[PDB]
Amino acid sequence: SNATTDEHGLVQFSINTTNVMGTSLTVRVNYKDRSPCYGYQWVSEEHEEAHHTAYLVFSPSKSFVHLEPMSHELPCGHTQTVQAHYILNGGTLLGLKK
Amino acid sequence: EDCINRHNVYINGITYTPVSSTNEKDMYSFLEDMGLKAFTNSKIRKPKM
Ligand SMILES: *[C@@H]1O[C@H](CO)[C@@H](O)[C@H](O)[C@H]1NC(C)=O
Ligand SMILES: *[C@@H]1O[C@H](CO)[C@@H](O)[C@H](O)[C@H]1NC(C)=O
Repeated sequence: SNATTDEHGLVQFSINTTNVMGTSLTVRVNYKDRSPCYGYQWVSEEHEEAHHTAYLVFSPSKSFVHLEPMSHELPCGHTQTVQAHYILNGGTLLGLKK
Repeated sequence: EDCINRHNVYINGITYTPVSSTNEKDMYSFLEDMGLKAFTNSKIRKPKM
């Protein structure tokens, strides 16, 4: 899902996962490597690409809460309602009222 | 032709694990060691990927 840099905003992107624990992402993704037929150590044309590898919660329950990081500015002497969004897989099997 | 080989095996549950060929008797094999041959559309042979 292509996007564009906003003047005030960066890329804020989601991707719907329906797959396995091992996942890896990147942008400027015209390739994985440029065209490594050879370099014979002469010189390599290397632009930056931000490729990321992530891994999974080993949750056999599959019920968990994701907590976005508040890695931005922070005035002290305050409180801060953390934003967290969760799931319960298979609903609750018996659960209770609370 | 029937290849049921996934990209990754999609072994949901607790863990994943790869594909592998089975070892068991078949209706195809019953008519083979019987000695004869047959034509039919129903599922006789196992779905060997
Ligand atoms: C980028 O995604 C938008 C949203 O769906 C789409 O309309 C557009 O065609 C895409 N741009 C490209 C690279 O075609
Ligand atoms: C994809 O996002 C949806 C919400 O839009 C979520 O319910 C789902 O668990 C995510 N991945 C899938 C399809 O498992």
